[PDB]
Amino acid sequence: DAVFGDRVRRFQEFLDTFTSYRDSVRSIQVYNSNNAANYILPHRIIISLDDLREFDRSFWSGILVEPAYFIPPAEKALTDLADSMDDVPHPWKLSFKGSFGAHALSPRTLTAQHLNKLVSVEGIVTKTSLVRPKLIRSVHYAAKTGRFHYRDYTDATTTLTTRIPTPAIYPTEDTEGNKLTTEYGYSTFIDHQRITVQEMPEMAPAGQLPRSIDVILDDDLVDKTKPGDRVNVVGVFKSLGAGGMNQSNSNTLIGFKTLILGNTVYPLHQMLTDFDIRNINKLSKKKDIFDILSQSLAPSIYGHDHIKKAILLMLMGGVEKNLENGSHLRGDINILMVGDPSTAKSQLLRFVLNTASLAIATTGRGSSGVGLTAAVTTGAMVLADRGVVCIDEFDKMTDVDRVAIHEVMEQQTVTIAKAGIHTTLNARCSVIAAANPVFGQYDVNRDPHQNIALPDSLLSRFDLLFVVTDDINEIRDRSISEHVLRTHRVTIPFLRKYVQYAKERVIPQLTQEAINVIVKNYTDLRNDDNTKKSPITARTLETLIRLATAHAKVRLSKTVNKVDAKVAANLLRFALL
Amino acid sequence: LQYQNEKFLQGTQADDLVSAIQQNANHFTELFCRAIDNNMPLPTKEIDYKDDVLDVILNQRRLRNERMLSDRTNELFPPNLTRRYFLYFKPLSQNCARRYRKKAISSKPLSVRQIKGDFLGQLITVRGIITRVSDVKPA
Repeated sequence: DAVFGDRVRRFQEFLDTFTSYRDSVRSIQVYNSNNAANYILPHRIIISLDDLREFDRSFWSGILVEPAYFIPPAEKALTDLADSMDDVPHPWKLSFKGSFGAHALSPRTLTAQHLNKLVSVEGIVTKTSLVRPKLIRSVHYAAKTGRFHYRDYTDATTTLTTRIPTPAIYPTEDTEGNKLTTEYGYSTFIDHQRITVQEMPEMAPAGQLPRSIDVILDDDLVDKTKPGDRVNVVGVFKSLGAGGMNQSNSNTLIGFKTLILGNTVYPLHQMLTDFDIRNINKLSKKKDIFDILSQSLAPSIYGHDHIKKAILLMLMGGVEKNLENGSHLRGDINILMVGDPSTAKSQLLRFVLNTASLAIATTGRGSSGVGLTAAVTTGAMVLADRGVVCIDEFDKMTDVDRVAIHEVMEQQTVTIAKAGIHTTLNARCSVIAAANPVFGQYDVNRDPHQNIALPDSLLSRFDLLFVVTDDINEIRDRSISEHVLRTHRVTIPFLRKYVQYAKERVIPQLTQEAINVIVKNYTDLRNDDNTKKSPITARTLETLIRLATAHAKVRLSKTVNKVDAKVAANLLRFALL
Repeated sequence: LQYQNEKFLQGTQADDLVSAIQQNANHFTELFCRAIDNNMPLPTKEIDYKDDVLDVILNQRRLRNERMLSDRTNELFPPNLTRRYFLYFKPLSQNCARRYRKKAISSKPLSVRQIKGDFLGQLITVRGIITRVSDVKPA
């Protein structure tokens, strides 16, 4: 098979001239040794198909037309180059970016002209078969004759090419009659999984049923995708199994089930580099930025500057403080929105969701267990930890759940005694909720209480209760009209990048500039508002501090300030008045 | 871990176990534990026979075997049958793991998700809630 050698010597040349990949292999060889010096990376080198055409078209057309004869000599060549690297103290994997395609196909259009040829499928992935080990290298120890003894197991998906099947069990006294004990943990196991892929629901032609084909995901690729995710798989299209023709009478016509091996799995729908962080740093000094930011949330939504301000102040959230040998005070801020429909309350929340960096959305009922583990024989709020939970139609939700939400929100933990596993597990999530007024449109005129409909402590738990009115005016109307019109005919993405660095860097602590302000304010609130309106408690005070610290994060300031205190004052005022 | 320090620096230098154990960790149960047979105190004290149930069985086995063999001459019961004890390794978390051997620790209280096919045949700590807890039966 000197031609397989030719493929290797040919793919050799491609690397190191040009050398643009070799630096990445070196990077892989170095990073792991750096982990060796410490006190994880899959070994595979993504090959852009882009570059392959510049050198040889003959070898380019081959990878697409007949990948079985080509990918493995190229692979053996990649290992061969990884061993000439540095130094001592594995098969790897190819990837194939592309430069698609031909071979571009959705799963609906495929079979057989596209079989035994590289393929990039795309569609929804369900139901994602459960992750499981797969044996490859057999390793044994002989005694007292010693040495070291190994067998090599060839499965159906071994390499690419078909080979005389090795399986199964263990060699167990290979000649001469010496005993062989299985050596576990020297022997190699590559993980293995399969996931079926349905064509995109929106490009479905008719009431004709969906056609899905299965993709086996080797090695690292495993557990890279939850089911229901947009996926563009790549891989060689393989037909495995006899069609029944192997066994002699299997009489049925049905046969040759097909699947795709490998390979990449690019998902479809943070890194701050050098320049971005500089942009932030420059932008932090400007005094008015908060208002611009607060406007950046709402391309499609009028006014509500105060509410947008709020959502930012939730995205940041008052650090977290865990006292020595004592309970921790709640860091994050929770928000509610109440008003007549068309208030965008349900529209706002999706935009909360997108840029939120997590978390799970929940709408009314909803449930079961909401955040709970349910103690499965034989949830959200937990899985949403360090994130933004959305709740829609927050009123509709059964009181049974609310009882638990009390425990989630302030206390900050979830407790499960159910049968069972008995544990206190932590859900520290931030929370938004939008909830319709009691009955009809009556919210606006109706009393400060009896309007909310969901007493009582809940009303308190939420740091901010914002009320919005749909009441109509002609002027405001016109001003609605134009923007609505233009809509149908500084960057927003920069907003989350702006946010993460702000979140882990750096926590502003607290300063004696401010305290007297929030104390004055607080005492004012209790004393005067308890005549004006309700509810007010120490909780409000806590919230004051969280808001202060959050606006400090917006300012990037290593310290809390008086101005910030005044801001918190302002928004909590518009909350109240 | 403590022993290697005395056997290294502080020589004379020797091959490592703590990495080599958890690297395999099955093989040592049949190897590290059989050594106990060679150094164990023979009498040891006041052992008798019965006393214990089923020890008398094997005692009479080796008595009749010794007698009948010593009569015949006028290849032995396996070392795993005679034990009556179990060898259990424990993880090094550890307060003294800070020696430091660094990467030596698993003993990494890992996620069930973190579990890989590359951890087979290597001691691993895991954590989670007990499920279904099947009732004991003799092996």
